[PDB]
Amino acid sequence: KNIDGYFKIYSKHTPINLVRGLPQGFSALEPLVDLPIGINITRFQTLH
Amino acid sequence: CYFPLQSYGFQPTYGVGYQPYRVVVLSFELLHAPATVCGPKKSTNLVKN
Repeated sequence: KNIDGYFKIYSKHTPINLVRGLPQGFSALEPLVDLPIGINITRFQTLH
Repeated sequence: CYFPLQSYGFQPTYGVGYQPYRVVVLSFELLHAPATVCGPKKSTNLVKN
């Protein structure tokens, strides 16, 4: 997300057992990095 | 018609006034971007009780 030009990045990594969809459970995401960039982003893509 | 670039003669034998000086010019500009670079801080001792 973009908060006052500061990108706030949050991350969580846990093992799961999932056939498809999303599993039923609760988890919280820990802070990762904070990037003082301040550029407008209207779109995004993913790499594979 | 003249070639604009000219050469600096550099030898140790030249006088002190004309000796080449390496000049480093720092450009200080305050924009609307978030400020990052700041002066050095100072850490003091920690006391309890």
